[PDB]
Amino acid sequence: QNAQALNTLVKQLSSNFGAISSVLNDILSRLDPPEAEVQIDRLINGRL
Amino acid sequence: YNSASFSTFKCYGVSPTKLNDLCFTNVYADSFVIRGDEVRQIAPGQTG
Repeated sequence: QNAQALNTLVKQLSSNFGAISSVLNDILSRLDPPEAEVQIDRLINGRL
Repeated sequence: YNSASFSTFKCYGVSPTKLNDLCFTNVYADSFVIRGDEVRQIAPGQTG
């Protein structure tokens, strides 16, 4: 059960939660702050 | 991006000043002519 919990927590890191991508570098390298901030907001909510 | 006498220079999902820092699989180019009032219809989610 402990192993399953940890594995699920790890696997939840690849979701998009509605953002364009699940990689922070792929977002920073393509956008200005005013929209990267929105994408980061969505990602932050999901991971929290 | 630096050339003047351009009515519109607008990018969706990409920061224009960052375009020199990215690599792509391939690039398409689409060319045509329309009226001045019709230029707003060229947009994602736009209706016309």
